[PDB]
Amino acid sequence: PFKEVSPNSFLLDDSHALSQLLKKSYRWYSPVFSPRNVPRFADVSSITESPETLKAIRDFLVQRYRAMSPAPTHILGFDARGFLFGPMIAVELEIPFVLMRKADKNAGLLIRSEPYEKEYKEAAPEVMTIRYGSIGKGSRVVLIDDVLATGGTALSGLQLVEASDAVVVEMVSILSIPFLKAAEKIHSTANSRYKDIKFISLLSDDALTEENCGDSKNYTGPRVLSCGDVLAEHPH
Amino acid sequence: PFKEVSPNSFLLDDSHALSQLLKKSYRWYSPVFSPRNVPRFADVSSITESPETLKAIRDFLVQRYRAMSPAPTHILGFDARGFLFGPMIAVELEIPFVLMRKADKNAGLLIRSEPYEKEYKEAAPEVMTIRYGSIGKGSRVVLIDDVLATGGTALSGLQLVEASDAVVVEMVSILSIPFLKAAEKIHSTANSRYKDIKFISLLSDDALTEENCGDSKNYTGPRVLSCGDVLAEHPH
Ligand SMILES: Nc1ncnc2[nH]cnc12
Ligand SMILES: Nc1ncnc2[nH]cnc12
Ligand SMILES: [Mg+2]
Ligand SMILES: [Mg+2]
Repeated sequence: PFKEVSPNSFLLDDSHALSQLLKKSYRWYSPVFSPRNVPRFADVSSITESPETLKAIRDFLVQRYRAMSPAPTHILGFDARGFLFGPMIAVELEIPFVLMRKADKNAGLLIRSEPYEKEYKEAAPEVMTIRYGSIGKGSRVVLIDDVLATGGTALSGLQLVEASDAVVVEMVSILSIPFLKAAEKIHSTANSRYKDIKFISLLSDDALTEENCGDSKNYTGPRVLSCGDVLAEHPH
Repeated sequence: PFKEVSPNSFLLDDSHALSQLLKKSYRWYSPVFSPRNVPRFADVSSITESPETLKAIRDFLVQRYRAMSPAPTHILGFDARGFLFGPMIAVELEIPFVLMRKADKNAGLLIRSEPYEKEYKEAAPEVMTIRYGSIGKGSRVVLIDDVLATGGTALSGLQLVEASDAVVVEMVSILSIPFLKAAEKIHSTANSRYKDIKFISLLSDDALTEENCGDSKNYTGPRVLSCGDVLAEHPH
């Protein structure tokens, strides 16, 4: 079951088989071995490449929503890591999977989000969109992405669902980074207007240790190799 | 069943329930209503938002690979639309789902593709990657994306799989644009080196008509609206 770690922010109890499997499967990488400048970049591939882990996530969330009342009407996944988990859940629940993407990636008449201004050195906010009418009045939307870090896109999701005259069921993530206080900030911003938004995570990055480090030890070459270079390494 | 429309390029017979469902569900948009400058941009959302269609695709491809011999060992999906279909198939087949993304989106030691030089006015080629070792020697990889248009990323997929000392089972797409001759070009380029690569599609864009047009008729406003603008349209 989900335990309330802070107001309206829940974490799957670590005794659960899914929590255990995630802790076992996850691999994180330091800057020199990752695409982002964060201490530990939790690779979604370590999850999607693990058949047992992917199935465990699918089974758990599907059961969750089938048991939920009133049931969700839509799953809204974030480009692109949310696309990895949303469709496999939506296909079972037999509900639409909507895509939240930047305007230059989405088709049709779109609705764009209104991110807050950045905070000195703090990365630039992304304007995200959904096609106008993809979610209608009365819709109960489940928001999904792999990692809840700063929560910028999570906020875009909330804005888009509200503007659509719909309600957010909950913001779900495979992994949360509690240190970044995304849930805390979203729950207090603009006079606690999103105080009632529920956040659920399957694993906290605090559960990840050095055993989860995917960095190549004692490696001194480049991070990226060309196919030609790799081809030369074996008889072909 | 799949019919050979040209050498090593197969199209699902249009009598099939899946082909029919795709023709019914698909929605395309003209430039003023899309993010790309192509006559008819086939929106992947028209597929993912259709529960019955998404399930039909999942069921069909899963059955295909379970019946296949030797069976595929990996599913490699293209960022980001391939991420929408790959995981739901891989979870059933209980095999890894690998991600092909640009270097600045992927983690770990990566292998990058070597795209051909562009052709006057013809859009710039994308260097794509996969984590080194995500696919090993002996792996039989199924490549997936939603639309097979120019085939630039398809070629990146082939290069990455070959460099990994693995073999491509087939390049699968929900929709193909035969006019762009991606399969034909890939099958002849570099002295027919990829002649044996199989391409399969579930629907040809030739099946899409004006009835599939998602453009707002007699509309004169902007393509993108802000949440604030949409909020003003209803009581809140
Ligand atoms: N995968 C990830 N791990 C840690 N912080 C992140 N911020 C954004 N993506 C992240
Ligand atoms: N969705 C799409 N439809 C038509 N041509 C495309 N080229 C790239 N994506 C396309
Ligand atoms: Mg995001
Ligand atoms: Mg592509």
